Amino acid sequence: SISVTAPYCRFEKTGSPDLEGDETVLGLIEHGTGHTDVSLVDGAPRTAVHTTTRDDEAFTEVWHAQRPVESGMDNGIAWARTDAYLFGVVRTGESGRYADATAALYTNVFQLTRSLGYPLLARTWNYVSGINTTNADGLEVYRDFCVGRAQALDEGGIDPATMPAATGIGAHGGGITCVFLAARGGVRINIENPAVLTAHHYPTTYGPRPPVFARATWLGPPEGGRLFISATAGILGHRTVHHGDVTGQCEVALDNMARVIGAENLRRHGVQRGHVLADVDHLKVYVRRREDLDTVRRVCAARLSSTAAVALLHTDIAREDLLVEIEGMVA
Ligand SMILES: O=C(O)CCc1cccc(C(=O)O)c1
Repeated sequence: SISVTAPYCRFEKTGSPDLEGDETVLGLIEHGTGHTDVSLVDGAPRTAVHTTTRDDEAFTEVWHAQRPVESGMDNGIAWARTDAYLFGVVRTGESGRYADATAALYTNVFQLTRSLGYPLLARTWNYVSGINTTNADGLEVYRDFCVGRAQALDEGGIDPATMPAATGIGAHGGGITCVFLAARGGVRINIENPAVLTAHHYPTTYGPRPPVFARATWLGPPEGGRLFISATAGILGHRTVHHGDVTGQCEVALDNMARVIGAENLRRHGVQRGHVLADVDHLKVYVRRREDLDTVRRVCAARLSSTAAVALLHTDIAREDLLVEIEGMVA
């Protein structure tokens, strides 16, 4: 009856003119060599995150759905909504300590989704400055971030199984930035990977509080819906594999992505049609070492579609021994 479009992505050149005047823009994330505050630009939430080290790798990640009906800012979160979907962005400053601030940020996200009427989270991203550095309290920043996220779920009475696809990736400055998509209602199916341990079941080696996220999320009606794939690493079970071997890690990351979106895994989660890697688009490929970026580019180019939008970003991964990760979606 009512015309509805589920969220989708475009990659654009930062600083390039809006040639087409596309009313469907929800919000914008500028990947590059610095950061900014979060604000609304003509109704569209925007911020810049410091996710690479060369300006010639900068680009804008633009989320779309249909003409937004309302935008605002609450508790540091800039948001835009259509009647069916919500996009938000929020950040907390560079600091010696992050758990308490992260718990507050996620509390504010959960509260906004409840208050506005978009309770089904569909996708989250966390751009974590100094993700492998040690904080002022002597704890790795990623672990400090995980404590805060986990605390917010308890503060909100949130079932960890409801957390959707995610990314937890480094930045080179700018504290912690969280981006999210949420839905008014409808279909939101969180998907696991049969050879990868569920994140919030990770053993305490990775603690003191485990990560929490799904390996992919299906959002929306069977026709028109989207498959959002988490940032995906070279892990089997919970374990990092191919230590020191970025090619092997990249191959396993791509294998994990293919497994998550494959026909039989999707069927087992109630999703009716399967996919292959050539179907994935709007991929971001995070690479720890500058000297590995071309190596990784070539591995990916041998498996991804030649028409897929692919952006490589030079930045750290949630574990020091992870060298590469890939996220993307099927529209
Ligand atoms: O555990 C992993 O599989 C690799 C790291 C990873 C991937 C996706 C999301 C996160 C997060 O903490 O939000 C972390």
